[PDB]
Amino acid sequence: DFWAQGNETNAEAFLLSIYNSFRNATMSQRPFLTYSGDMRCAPITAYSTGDKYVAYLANNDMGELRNTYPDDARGGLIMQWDVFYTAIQDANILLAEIDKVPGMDELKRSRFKAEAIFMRSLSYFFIVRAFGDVPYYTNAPLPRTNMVIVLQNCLADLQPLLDDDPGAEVLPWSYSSYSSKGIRASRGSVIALMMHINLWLVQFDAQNKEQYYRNVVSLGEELERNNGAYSLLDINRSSVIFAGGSDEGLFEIAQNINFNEIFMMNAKFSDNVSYSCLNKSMPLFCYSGDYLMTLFPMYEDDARKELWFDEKIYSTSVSSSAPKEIKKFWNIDTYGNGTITSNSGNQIVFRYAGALLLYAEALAALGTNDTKACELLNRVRNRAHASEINTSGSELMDAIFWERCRELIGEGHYYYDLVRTGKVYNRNYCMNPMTRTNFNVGAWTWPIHRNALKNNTQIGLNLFWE
Ligand SMILES: [Cl-]
Repeated sequence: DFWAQGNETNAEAFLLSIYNSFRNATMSQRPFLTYSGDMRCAPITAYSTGDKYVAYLANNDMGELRNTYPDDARGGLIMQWDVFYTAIQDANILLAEIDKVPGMDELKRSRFKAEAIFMRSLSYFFIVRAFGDVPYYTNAPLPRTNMVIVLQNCLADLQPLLDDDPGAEVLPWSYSSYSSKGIRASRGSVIALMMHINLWLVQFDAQNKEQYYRNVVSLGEELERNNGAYSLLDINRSSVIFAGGSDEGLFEIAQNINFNEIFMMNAKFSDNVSYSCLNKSMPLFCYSGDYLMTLFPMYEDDARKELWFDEKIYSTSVSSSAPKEIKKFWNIDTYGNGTITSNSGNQIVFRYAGALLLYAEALAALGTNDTKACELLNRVRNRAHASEINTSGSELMDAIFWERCRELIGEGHYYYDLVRTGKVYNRNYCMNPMTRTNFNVGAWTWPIHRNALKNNTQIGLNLFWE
């Protein structure tokens, strides 16, 4: 009925409910993205020890996180994949039913299908990164499917979106409407996701890593056919990047304060690392000054130092009396009854600087063109007014890893980059590492909440936490 007697407008509303569910899973009903991607194994300390989840995340004490916060948005909810599966199941429905909509525009029909496939793939990717093996279905009780299979099947679903649409008509490179720009899947969204999926396959299906890296290079070459749709904004216009809808964004989760589409405060990295614009005496947490002295060396130029951090960047104080904040994302606004957020912007899931660094990373790992890898890296270095890098081999691979840590701080990549590179168990790259043995038995995953077992009797838990 909804479909067979529907129309483009109702099909689009249904598609937008898929985006809504993904937003709920990541930002609006759970602080999933920032807990799982920024905070976990990060060298961070709470200003108030009563905020126990900060240390638990820092220390990978995920079992104590689940005992202290069993059901709520500081732990247990994040351990539930239910909201991502709402997105997945609605994508499955749209794909099964949309051909029934009488006489709608066929370009729009093809676009909505492409967007639904993208969002399904993005949801599966996000839950694989958090949970490991996950139940896999595309039919509108199943066991957990091998994460390598899930990732490979996602890649297979996404590839045709590029190959069948050589003109970027069904998914354009970018949208000119503010109602779509950054927040509806584009060709660039698809490319970035595929690069991430390949790089996860490098870690977890390593026997085929040469092919996955080659895939990322291929994807980079395609990204660079965007003909000026994407660009790196000036570093002094950083707030324009993080507001959302900029020419640097590749995929973003929409926030719209005026329309009551508001992320949880605790879900927004910015709101956890700011105080002066929020009428608070200190933020939720801060980064080690030693870490930031490593990350942003004091004797080398880098405009991110001045523009993204306050003057206490290197402070080793974790004192209430001497707080420090990160100002990278500031786009301050108020809503409801006087509630202030430091970041009214979209959450930037993938952006062009990140994708250029992934392209560089893959090239450097293949060892086939270190000069081009440097060129890519240096586009990001030059935008930050940091020194150009001219190196090769292991030094180049390290440079690109550390550059992603500098460039993407607070955007939900830190922990996940550590996992997919194996650096999460290496003290040379992570201040709060886990052990390699613990990694090998699944200590990089989140616990799976018992609610997942009610919903599906064929599900085994993540046993490191059991
Ligand atoms: Cl990225």
